[PDB]
Parts: sequence; C-alpha cells; structure tokens
Amino acid sequence: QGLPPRPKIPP
Amino acid sequence: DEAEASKFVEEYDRTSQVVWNEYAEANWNYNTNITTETSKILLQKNMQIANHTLKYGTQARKFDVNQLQNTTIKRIIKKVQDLERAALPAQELEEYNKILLDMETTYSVATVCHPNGSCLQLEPDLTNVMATSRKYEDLLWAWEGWRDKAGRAILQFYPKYVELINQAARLNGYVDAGDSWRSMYETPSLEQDLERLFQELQPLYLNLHAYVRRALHRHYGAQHINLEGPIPAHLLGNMWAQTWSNIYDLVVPFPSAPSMDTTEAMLKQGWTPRRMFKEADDFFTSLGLLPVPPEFWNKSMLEKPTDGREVVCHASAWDFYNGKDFRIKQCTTVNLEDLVVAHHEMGHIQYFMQYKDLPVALREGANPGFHEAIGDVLALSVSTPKHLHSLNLLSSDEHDINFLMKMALDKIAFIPFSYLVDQWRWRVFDGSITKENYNQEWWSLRLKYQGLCPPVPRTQGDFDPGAKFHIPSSVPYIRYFVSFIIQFQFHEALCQAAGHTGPLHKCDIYQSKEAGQRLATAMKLGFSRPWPEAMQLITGQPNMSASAMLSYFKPLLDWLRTENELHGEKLGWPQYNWTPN
Ligand SMILES: *[C@@H]1O[C@H](CO)[C@@H](O[C@@H]2O[C@H](CO)[C@@H](O[C@@H]3O[C@H](CO)[C@@H](O)[C@H](O)[C@@H]3O)[C@H](O)[C@H]2NC(C)=O)[C@H](O)[C@H]1NC(C)=O
Ligand SMILES: [Cl-]
Ligand SMILES: [Cl-]
Ligand SMILES: [Cl-]
Repeated sequence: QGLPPRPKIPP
Repeated sequence: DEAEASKFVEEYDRTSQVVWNEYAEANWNYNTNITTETSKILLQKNMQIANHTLKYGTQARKFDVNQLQNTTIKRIIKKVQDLERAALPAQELEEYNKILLDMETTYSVATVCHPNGSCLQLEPDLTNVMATSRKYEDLLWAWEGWRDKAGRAILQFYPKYVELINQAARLNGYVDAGDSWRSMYETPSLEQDLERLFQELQPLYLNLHAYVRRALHRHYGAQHINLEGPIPAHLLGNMWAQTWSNIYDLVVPFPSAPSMDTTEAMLKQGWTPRRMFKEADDFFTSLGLLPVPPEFWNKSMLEKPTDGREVVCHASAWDFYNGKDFRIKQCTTVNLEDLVVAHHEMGHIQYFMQYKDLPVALREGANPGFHEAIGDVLALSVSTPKHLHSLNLLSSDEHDINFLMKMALDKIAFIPFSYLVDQWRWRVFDGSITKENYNQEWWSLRLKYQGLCPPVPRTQGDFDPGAKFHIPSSVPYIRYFVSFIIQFQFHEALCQAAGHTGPLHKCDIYQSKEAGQRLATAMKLGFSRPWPEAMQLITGQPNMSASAMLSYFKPLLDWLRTENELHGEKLGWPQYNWTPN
C-alpha cells in the first residue's frame, strides 16, 4: 500500500 | 544484495517524505479553503503521487523480498510493491479519480428539502432530527429522505468504482479489492477470527436488542413494533443505527435515578470546541504522554470559519509526514458526543507523534484497527461517571446499571454494524453480490446481523449503502470492528497496570503513568513489526479476544438476562420476515 495514508476519520 | 535494498529504502523514504508532505498540505488547503486555485493544486499533486508511486513501485518489484535478511527492510519494500490505484493505466487512473471525486462531492452537498421550507444537510441538521425527535413520521422523513437524495445518486458511479478498484487490486497481485483490504492485517485466519469474535458477542447484543425493542414497543405503540421481529432502522437515534446512545432517555432502566443532561451543562458552563480539545490534550499529558505542538493550535480547524464559506466539515486527523506538523479538522458542536469524539481524534494525533521518528513507510498503526483503538481506550475512562463528575458534567447500583446501559448503547450496538459493512463490500468486490443485488443483500445482512428491517419497503434504484460516508469515500470499515474489540483488551490491561481492582467498567486510568508507559512503547513500533507484538506489549497476549469486552459488560449482561427472562422476551428475531405496516 504505497500511497500516503489518508487522514483518519471516525466510524 | 542487502546493500542495494537499504540504499533503495533510504532513497524512497526521503523522496516520499517530501512528496507526501506536499500532497497533505495540498489536501489540507483544499479541505480548509475550497477554491478553483486550491483544487488545481490538489490535482497536480495527485498525479505527482501517482508518478512517484509508479516509479518507486516498479523498482521495488525488481527485488526478491524473501532474499533479504533485514525484516524492517523487507516490510518496507513489500509495501512499496503494491502501487494501489497508481497501478492503473493513465486513462483508467484519472477516470477512477473522477469517480471517487464525483461520489464524495455528491455525498457532501446532498440536501433534503421541505416543499416550501428549508434544505437540511446531513450534519448537523439531519443528525439532530435522528438524535432528538421521538415522532415516527419525522424520523421516517429524514431517514427515507437522506437515502433518496444521497444513496440514489451514488448508484450511478458505484458499479464502475467496483470495476476499477478491483482491477487495480488484480494488477497488484490480489484477486479483488476486498482481498487487498483484508491483507493489511497480515492474518490468514482473519475472516474466521472476526466471525468467532462476532459469535462470542452475540448473546450480549441479542439481550440488548430484545430489551431496546420492548422499550420502543412501549413508546411507539404495539402496532409499530413486533416483539419477535426486526426493529425498524430509523428509531435508534442514529441515521445508520450504528450506535444507539441518543435513545438513552427511552431505555434508561432507572429514570428513578436521574442524571444531568450533559449537553445542557456544557453550553451553560462555557465549553468551547477549542476548550474540548484542550481537555483531551490534558488527559493524554496526565498519563505522561506527549503534548501537542504549538503549530497544532495555530493551523488546526477546530471549528468552522466565518471569514469565507466552502469548507469540508467531516471530522479528521492529519499527519503531514513532517515530524512536526499534526492537525485536526472538525466542525465541532459543543456536546458530549463531540467531547468523546475529540478524545478519539487526539488519539490519532498522539499516535502520529509517537511514531514520527520512523521512516514514513512505517508511519502507521500496527494494523488499521490499532489506530482507531488509541483514543477510544482513553475515552472509556473519560466516559466514566467519576471523571465526568470531575468535569462538572454529572452529579448507586441503579446509577451503575444506567451507565453500563449508556455504554452498551454506544459500544454493543456498533458491533454488528461495523462487522456488517465490509461483509457486504467483500461480497461486492468478489462478485457474489452484483449491481442487481446491491440493496437487497444489504438488507439481508442488516436483518441477519443487526436484527433491523427498513421502515419503508425499498425499490429498484435505491442504494442505501451509499448513504453511509465510508462507502462513496471508499474507506475500509472493518478497522472499526477490530477497534471496538481490542480497545476493551487495552482498557483491561491498562487498568491492572494502574493497580485497579473490582469491576473493570468502573476503572478510570486518569493520570496513570504506568498506563501511559504501556501505550507509549506500543505506539512507538508503528508499522515496523507485525501487530501481534504490539498486542503482546500492551496485553501480555498476542490475540484479539472478546473476553475483556464481555468482562466489562458482565454486570449488565447478567441484569439484561434476568430482565428479559421475566418480561417474556424472545431473544433474536425469529419472525424475521416482518416489516412495518
Ligand atoms: C534492520 O534495519 C533497520 C533500519 O536500518 C535497523 O533498525 C535500526 O535499529 C537501531 C537499533 O539497532 C535503531 O537505533 C535506535 O534509535 C536511535 C537512532 O535513531 C538510537 O538513539 C537508539 O539508541 C536506538 O538504538 C534505529 O532507530 C533503527 N532504524 C530505523 C530506521 O528504524 C535494524 O537494526 C536492522 N536490523 C538488522 C538485524 O540488521
Ligand atoms: Cl487509509
Ligand atoms: Cl441503511
Ligand atoms: Cl481496514
């Protein structure tokens, strides 16, 4: 998974 | 050899840092200031990431990963061999970006309108209706309305989304996109493991479900609730009936023991969004953990601006791959629900700050579930009456059952929903659910796992999964299922670290240094080691286990079993074909 990890969001 | 591999990892890591920082700030400037100028900058940074991922991914594939002696090196290269969407041919890559953009845009501006009246948005307007209204037809208005406007319009993009995301995954050596998503957990027995954990929490959910169904029977009348059938999906205080905390007033076992309305007390005592994040920051530092840098307070959008409109209000925590720059973006409303969420998101910021010294490739949680777990563990202690009374937001056995019920409505109700979402998606990705089956199969699993039925029969053209943010935004959802399980494991371990005895649900690890130490060493690993190691550092054991959650709610389970038995409830939904009249 080579893309930058997207901003983390709530469920 | 080994020398060329680490030369590659070094070069990748420093070039990735630069370009990832450039993408994030572009992603921030757009999301915090929507303009043609900021949109253009985002699109140019999109194709740069693709170019960079293509270039470095191609080289990473030239290495034979199992020939390498260093496991840290091995993990990094094996990650870079997977290009994700950047594996697609140019045209298909840009068409895929168009579709995601189109789906997210359609979701974000969808409005439900009265005839001559106002046009309501999902947040906060429709959310408020779901949370507060106790009138059947009004709840139905907002529930049906949202799925008719948001869901229906997503259906035109989804089949082509599935096609492309499946293709990108096959080009990266997976069989489908669901296969690709599950691989992030590096656990071959993952499917069975989640299945087993779901089974162990079944009797606890069924007992909660039976109890709540009866309470709704009492409020909404015998003609609208079947005591042996599924609950209508629009009645649980939440748009997606994923969490049931807003209907506390309807189900509270002892109104005989009242408690302060938290939202009232917050607005009265002068709580600001700024102040809600200060309070969450304090809770982390009390454990001896890292404070947030000054740049966080300057650059974060903790509430919506007034200088100019056009902003994305969805809650999110941002790593800028700088080592220094970490932010939260949220249009926070002053209430208990947003105070809890504030602690959750600061949990992400803490995680970013802990593993900031690692190479960017390893700047992630042990698995996607670990990341959401931190913040939720602390919020458990924040949720305790002892801590909330100290915040001047509250004021005995009957009070105890009340609290456990409130936590069950939040945590237990979410279990089947978090499990449900990706159970649906994996079957869409693997092709057992086709575009003619999308909505029927969604409601099959809503019934099977949650015991919910739709309030109104669904028609061809309805795409209700598309009314849930994570679907058109293509964010995997099983992370939250893992999150909710392991956060009670962490809780149990941190409480015995703090030397707490007695019922686990009473534990409040505020200002516990020993507890801070546990999480600190676990979070420092980032993605550098398989997750069972970080799981072992915190809990002593390497497994995901339902035992801790079961242990937490034991007093409530005993109470519900007793109460359901005496009222003559049938557990579950035996008459499963029932829908409203
Ligand atoms: C495999 O390669 C990795 C990466 O090159 C090596 O990890 C490195 O391990 C050392 C400890 O042996 C880490 O040093 C530690 O952190 C700081 C220095 O940044 C230092 O002040 C501490 O005292 C501590 O020793 C180093 O951070 C770490 N590097 C990275 C990038 O994470 C590993 O040693 C190699 N293993 C084998 C068996 O060859
Ligand atoms: Cl992600
Ligand atoms: Cl739905
Ligand atoms: Cl995930």
